[PDB]
Amino acid sequence: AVQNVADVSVLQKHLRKLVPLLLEDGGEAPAALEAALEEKSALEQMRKFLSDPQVHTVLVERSTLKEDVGDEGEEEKEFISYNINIDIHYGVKSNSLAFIKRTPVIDADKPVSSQLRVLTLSEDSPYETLHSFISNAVAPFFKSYIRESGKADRDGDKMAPSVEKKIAELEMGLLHLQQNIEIPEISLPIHPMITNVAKQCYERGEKPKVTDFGDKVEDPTFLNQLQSGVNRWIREIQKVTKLDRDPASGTALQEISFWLNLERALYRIQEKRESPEVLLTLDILKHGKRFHATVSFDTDTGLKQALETVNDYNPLMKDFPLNDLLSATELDKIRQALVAIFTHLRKIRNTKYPIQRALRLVEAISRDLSSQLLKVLGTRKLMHVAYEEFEKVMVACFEVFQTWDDEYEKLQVLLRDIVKRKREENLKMVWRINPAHRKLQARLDQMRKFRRQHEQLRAVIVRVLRPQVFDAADANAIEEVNLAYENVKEVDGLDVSKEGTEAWEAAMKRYDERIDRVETRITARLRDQLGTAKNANEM
Amino acid sequence: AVQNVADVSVLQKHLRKLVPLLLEDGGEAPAALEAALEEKSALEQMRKFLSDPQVHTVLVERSTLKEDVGDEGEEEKEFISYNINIDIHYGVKSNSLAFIKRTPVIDADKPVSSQLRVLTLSEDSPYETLHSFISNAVAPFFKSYIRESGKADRDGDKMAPSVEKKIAELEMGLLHLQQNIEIPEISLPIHPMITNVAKQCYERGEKPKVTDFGDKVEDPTFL
Repeated sequence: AVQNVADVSVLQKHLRKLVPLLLEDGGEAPAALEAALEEKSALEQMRKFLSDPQVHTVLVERSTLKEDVGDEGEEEKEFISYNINIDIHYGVKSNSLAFIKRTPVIDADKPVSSQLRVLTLSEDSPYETLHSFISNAVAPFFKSYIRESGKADRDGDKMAPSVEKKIAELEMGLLHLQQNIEIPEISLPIHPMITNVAKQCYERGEKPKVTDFGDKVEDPTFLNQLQSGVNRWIREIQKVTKLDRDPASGTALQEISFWLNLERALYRIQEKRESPEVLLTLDILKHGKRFHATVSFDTDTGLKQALETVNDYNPLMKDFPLNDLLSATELDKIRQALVAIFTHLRKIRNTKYPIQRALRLVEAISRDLSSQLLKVLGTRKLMHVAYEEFEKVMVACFEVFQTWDDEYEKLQVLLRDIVKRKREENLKMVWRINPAHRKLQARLDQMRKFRRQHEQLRAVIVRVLRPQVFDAADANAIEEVNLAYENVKEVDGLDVSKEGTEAWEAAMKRYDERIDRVETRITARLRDQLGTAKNANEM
Repeated sequence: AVQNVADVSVLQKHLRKLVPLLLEDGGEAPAALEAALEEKSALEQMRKFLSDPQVHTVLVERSTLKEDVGDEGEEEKEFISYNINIDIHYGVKSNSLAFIKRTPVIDADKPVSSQLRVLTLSEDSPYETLHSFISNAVAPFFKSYIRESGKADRDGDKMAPSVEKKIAELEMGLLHLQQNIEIPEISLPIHPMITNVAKQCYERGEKPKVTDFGDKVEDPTFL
């Protein structure tokens, strides 16, 4: 509610105590924060924040500014800059503190932090952070709240279980959170003056020596700064190398993009650390016996095992048929690409790859098929497709699907072969694969039945419905069956929704209502004409 | 990862100097925080949390206990206590602080506070709590980042508008969570002494009366 408006001093001191540890493990309220924190621009801003019972967001940030300096001697100088914002946004190269007012107006007599929550911004990967931390902060908490409050006991409000289901849907739906950000390389996050000195000593083309650095080559502080920069670079490259997109919550296109991205990233970083600056830095830090930095650079590469994992280029041998399928618009070309990609999948046999990941790629290919063939059939215009051409394209797509099912069976055989390989380590043996295209194929093959029955009905209309070939019943029946055919022809088409299939089923049962009316008519005309004898027109 | 592990003392003292600034709005560490320091189970749990990278979540719950009273007409007092939670639970009348490692790897040289994400919660109503916090935490921030980072111009992931709609329906369903106060029936407190006397005099098979309490019926303090 609306209460007394809190003062600047109490919350200012609270946040001043909160920032330094949470920002750089100390600092004790740095004066740079208080410079623009006490500024009238921030002062009236936070006054409006407290007083107005409508705003509940604010963003205080302290940016470690990468101040580019043009003076000869170094490249960049570390800087401190406090930022004040009322809207939350991703601060670049900084972590912010977001505050939400639990009460629309906050006061000092009641605990401010009781009526206001603290949120701290992530800069490394804000989306991954927010998603995973929200999951781990509300997903068990909300379940515990439901269990203790007995929401399952009171069935009058069955909507909290629905929001539990939807938050679960969120947490299992977006896992990538926009992975594959395509960060191939970064700059050199090491000591700047050594780099500039080496640049000046190499632009002359005279092989920058040990002595040209002066006393810095053996200065303990200089070597410590070199070690800190090397550690920062090794940590950044470790972070980018350990990036491995989760199989699920993506697509085969995402997989191939991630594969190419990691390949080019490792190619470029296996040629970047060999630059003369890095070599001379390592040589001159080791000159003062900085063995820890050397062993850190030797052991924390973290890419040699990734390079061995990526030695297999059969992934590309499957990616090429994947691009072929992406460009494929005809069924024959589609299952030609399927045969090719299965043949290449039999060639990943000799190489090494995570088996669960490869299986997930198999389902990814399966429902990517589902999608592209859905697009193809939408192109084919099954909305009002003629009967005979519908059957022809149906036979084509169904033999293509039978080829895909044979590929499915041969992939199961390859899975048995993998199990024969998996005897060497004997890990988990759980398997569950089912593409969603089967339901679409079910809808097609149930269109097949009414198409066949319609074709059977067309000739027999003229045959039996004609009187000995009554006329009024004949005319009524032909009108009804023709209009019913038109209605069931235009009611559903290339539509994929299974609820559309149920509507088609309703149309079919109405169609069969007319069909059974015709049956009653023709059977009545039958029996009244019977009883004569067995021969020919009689029976 | 486990290469360098922050010591128990440093992180424990950081929490000791951090908790009162939030759960008391700039106060000093109470006896509950002293018990938290001396709680061996809490010590082992925080050590496991800092060491094991399998779970990056830890929850400290400053519990409030229904302390028994013997005052002259004043109801039961509230006693501040502490609870340690490796996972997170639905706290009741018990303020909690959630600390989850923003940096999955653990390093003593790396700032532990800057290696951790700080969350907290107060016990008034979980519905509006979650709804308002998720709204004013993700919607402006996520919208600003997707608009300003060029992701809206990037066709690599149509995932973003879909999860925007998912967030919108999240907020809708969570704001709709305002139906029930959820207070059908609560236990009836009078006094432990009378209740246990009645139970012990009834389990033998006799009807409790005024005589069983004896002197307790005319004691002003007990009354």
